[PDB]
Amino acid sequence: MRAKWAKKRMRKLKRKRRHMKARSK
Amino acid sequence: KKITQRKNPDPYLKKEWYPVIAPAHFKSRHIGQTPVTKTAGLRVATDVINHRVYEVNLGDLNPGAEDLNGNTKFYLQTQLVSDGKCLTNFHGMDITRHKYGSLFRKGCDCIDVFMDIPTTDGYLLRVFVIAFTDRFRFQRRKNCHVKGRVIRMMRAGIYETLHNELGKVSIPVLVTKLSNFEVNAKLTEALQKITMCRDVMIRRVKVVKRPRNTMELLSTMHDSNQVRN
Amino acid sequence: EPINARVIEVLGRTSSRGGITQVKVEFMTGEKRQIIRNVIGPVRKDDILVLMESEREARRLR
Amino acid sequence: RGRGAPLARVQFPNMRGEGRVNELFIAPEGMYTGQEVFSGNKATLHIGNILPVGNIPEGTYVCNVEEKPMDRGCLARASGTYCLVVAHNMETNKTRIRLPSGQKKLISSKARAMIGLVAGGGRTDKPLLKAGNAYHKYKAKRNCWPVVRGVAMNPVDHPHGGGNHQHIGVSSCVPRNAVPGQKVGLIAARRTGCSGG
Amino acid sequence: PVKRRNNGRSKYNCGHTNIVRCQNCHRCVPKDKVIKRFTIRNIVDNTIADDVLNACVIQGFAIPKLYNKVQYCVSCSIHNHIVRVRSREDRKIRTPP
Amino acid sequence: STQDSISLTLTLVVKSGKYTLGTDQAIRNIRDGKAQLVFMANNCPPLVKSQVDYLCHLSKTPVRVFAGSSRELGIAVGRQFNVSIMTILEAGDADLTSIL
Amino acid sequence: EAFAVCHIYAGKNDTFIHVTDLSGRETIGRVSGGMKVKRHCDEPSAYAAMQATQDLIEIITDRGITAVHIKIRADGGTGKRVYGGGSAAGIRALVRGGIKIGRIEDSTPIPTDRTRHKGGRRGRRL
Amino acid sequence: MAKRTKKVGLTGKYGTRYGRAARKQLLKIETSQKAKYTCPFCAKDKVRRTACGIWTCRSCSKTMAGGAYSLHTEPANAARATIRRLRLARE
RNA sequence: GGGGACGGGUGAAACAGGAUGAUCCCGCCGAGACCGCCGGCCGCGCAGGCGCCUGCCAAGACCGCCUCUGUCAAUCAAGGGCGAAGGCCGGGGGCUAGAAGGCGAUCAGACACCACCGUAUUCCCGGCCGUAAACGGUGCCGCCCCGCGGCCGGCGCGCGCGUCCCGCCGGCCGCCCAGGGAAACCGGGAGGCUCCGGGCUCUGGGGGGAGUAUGGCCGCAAGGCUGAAACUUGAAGGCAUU
Repeated sequence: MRAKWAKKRMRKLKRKRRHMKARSK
Repeated sequence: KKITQRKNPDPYLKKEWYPVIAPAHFKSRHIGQTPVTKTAGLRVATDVINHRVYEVNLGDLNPGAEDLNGNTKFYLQTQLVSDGKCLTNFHGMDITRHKYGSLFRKGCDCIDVFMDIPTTDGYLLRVFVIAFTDRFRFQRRKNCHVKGRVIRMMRAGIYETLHNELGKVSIPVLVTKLSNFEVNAKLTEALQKITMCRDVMIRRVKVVKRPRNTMELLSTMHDSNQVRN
Repeated sequence: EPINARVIEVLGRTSSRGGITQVKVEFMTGEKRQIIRNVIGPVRKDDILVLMESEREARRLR
Repeated sequence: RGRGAPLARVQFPNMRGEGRVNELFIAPEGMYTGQEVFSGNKATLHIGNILPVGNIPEGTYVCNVEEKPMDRGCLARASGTYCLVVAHNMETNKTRIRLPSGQKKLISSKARAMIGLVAGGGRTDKPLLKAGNAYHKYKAKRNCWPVVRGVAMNPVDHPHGGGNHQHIGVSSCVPRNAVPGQKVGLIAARRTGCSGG
Repeated sequence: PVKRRNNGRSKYNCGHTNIVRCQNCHRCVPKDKVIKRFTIRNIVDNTIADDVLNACVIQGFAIPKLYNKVQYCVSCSIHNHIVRVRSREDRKIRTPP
Repeated sequence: STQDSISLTLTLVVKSGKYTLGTDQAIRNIRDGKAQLVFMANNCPPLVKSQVDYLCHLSKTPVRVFAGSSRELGIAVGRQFNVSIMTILEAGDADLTSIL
Repeated sequence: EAFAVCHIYAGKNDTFIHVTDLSGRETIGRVSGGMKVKRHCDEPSAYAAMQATQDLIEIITDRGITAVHIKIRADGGTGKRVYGGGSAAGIRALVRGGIKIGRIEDSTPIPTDRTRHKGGRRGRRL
Repeated sequence: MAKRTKKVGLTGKYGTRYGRAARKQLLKIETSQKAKYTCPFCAKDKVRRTACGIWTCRSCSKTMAGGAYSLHTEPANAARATIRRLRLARE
């Protein structure tokens, strides 16, 4: 299911950006 | 038995066979003979065959009609062994799988009730009873399903008839009544009055409570044909 | 033991190549039971087959 | 003082003489003051009653079970703990029970047990939270708390002892045949480590 | 393209039905979608039936019939040829073939 | 699986009928032979039950037990308090609570 | 005549023949397709069953079981419910062997509402 | 009212200490321990804990054995039923 | 307890099980799950969903009526409730399957599909969470609209008279003439529409970027809800034909 697997991959990037911001904060 | 009079295979070289006798209600009382190791003295051969459950078709037990009696099996567990012959006591009955599968048909309603019945002999036997609905003799609809009222009335009837017919019965009486099947016929008269039923029969009876010291029952049910009327 | 059993009818050959014919065999030497028996080789009705292991019946069920 | 499970003073009549005798029993949950508790071979299966394990039916939760007949109490005595009757061999006069650990023990059918689950159930679910709450629990028990790790102690005091960094040195696993001052870490460990199941 | 008005299922006036299992695939299928064939075939083969009837020492014996409801998933059923792909017009046609 | 009087008639007695809630007024009513039926509760204390059952025997007064709970006999009478025993002195209608 | 219970069970992976004492508490013969075969694949096959019954027939005759009551069974439970390849062989051998019958019956365990079966909701995806 | 918005209802005493997991667990145990339970005799919600395992109904004046933090524990409720079913079955 | 060498498993295998006697048979014994065949162009519920005995507790449509009220209505931001599964916080439980993991095989490599083992989970209670191809992929309240049948729930018309017939039906449905559409197909509407207007609320405006960025709100988390722009680009897409 490429779209299901693509949503999962955006989620991971969203977490990485959200967590990276906290380290920068 | 081929050990006491014959060499037999190595384990069966020391295993005698003792006959099992069914209760007096049945016209032919020989279910078979049971192999048991000859007593080594640590274990009495009789106590190994003191409790042993058998499954015997009613068609065999009362020979003759197989159209009726053929699809009913009676569980018969020795609760005693006397003069070698292991006298057997009622352990319940069960309709054969062949009959059960035939009864179910699509397009009909199945009504099935269970009822624990107390015995004057101290036994408690669950009675499992079944019913099916039938298309009317001149009915336009293919479907044989009935309405909730009739379903409630059917269920009430099975419980009432079971209590009326078997409310105070004793184990010997219950066996004879089950062999006659009028218990199924008694169900039919009431059930027919509300609606046409494909089949109303006791599928199985289960011995939920058994009195200890069933010696009196073994004498009444098995020992005397006169006591069995 | 070898048994004598003749063909009753020569049914259409299976085997995925059409090689093995289907034949029905009645043990003319005994109870005549017409069990089906698969046959490899050219056959015509009334050709006796001497084998009849009798531990096998052919499958022609579709 | 040192037991989590509540106890119970049950007064029986004196059979030997004319007074009344008082027994101290670990209390099954549900027992109440002014209950009538029957200890006998002919005792009904109600919580609190003490009957021989052969009489007790299979699947029954039992506690304060006797390891051997007339031992007056041994297994299943802590809060919440219970044993269950698994099977009775009436030829060997023995009954299988499952100890709270899970281990299955064949005990004499003669051995007695109190019907029920010991009270105080779910006592360790609450976090101690503070060191102070621990000191209060241990003061009612024995001087075992507070605990200093052996890697904290100097070489003399413990085999784990001490170096420039706090390390166990050799493997913590010790043989079952260690010597009395050498058995200090994981004794006879069949396996170590966190795992599935 | 909606291939079927039924949508492959006979759920009508419903939102959820009992799950069943393909008898070969062991997969969870909605009860309405499952093949649901029924077989009343007897226990022993027709040939063995004559041999067994002669052998039986009880009079009035008849071979017991065996009753089962075979439920197969779409993929399981089409592969073992229980049902078959039908022509656009023949898909609309119903009735046992 | 497998109340016309146990719930509805208790309400009908309350609507029309003389009922006395409580043990104290019940004992005095059995003593005077003024109680039609006595309705105890499962929670009723064992001593106060055995005496109420003895008095009921000398006073030939039927005694039955509610399905359970003094608290749930109160809920049935529409009261907000526990009712260990209720004496019905006059009934509005129907008595299957007696159940023979 | 004399009877026993044959308790034949055939399922995928093997066929089991077990003549008994009519109570089930005692046994006379337990031969299986695997004992008479060399191929794991051919344990459920009819020819392995045919040979295994032949060997079983000799022990039952020695213990003098003249007739038997068949209780043909399939794996049943949460799967199967259909007999295997050798289940007809074990009856055909007795009737050809001349062991009399008189009670052929079905003893497949059938669930009255079952637990869960192994496979997953997408099922055995082979 | 609602002086503590979150589940620091009984755990406000601990303040900013012990970690969220301990305080959450203590909420459930503490609320259960100081709760009033219904006495199986008084039938009044007056049962309160005296010690771990000991519960007394103030009106019924009856002490009963119980779970450390609840008058009745789930394992016990099941056991009473199993013992009742087995007892009724034996007789 | 018996009796005896394999048992399993498969597409064929292999790993585990078995002379401390397995498998197999019967007798029991205990847990936990599940309610089979009846079980459906059946029904019910606001959807999600709903099946042992179904006691007893409140409800809900429908039909019937010369009962009552007298516009008390329709749809709806804001606001509330409910919401499959998976998950989550914390107990209870724990049989069966089984996300993880481990192991056989299979391959060039599978660490995948297929065995076998198995943690979380699956079940119960107390909270979260707020999503599903949550789909009739079709909002709701109306008005009319042609035939041909089926099913279920009431109610009447008759008739010898049967769960028969005929209506009225309230829903669940199949097929379809017109009519509609790009067509597939709908026709109990997707009809009455370029001859375009009953009422109401929501949503879309070529494709990506992007459900991203940022701010908010909500959640314990996982996340959910709201929601761009720079920039890039000639198709993407529907239904049909060969």
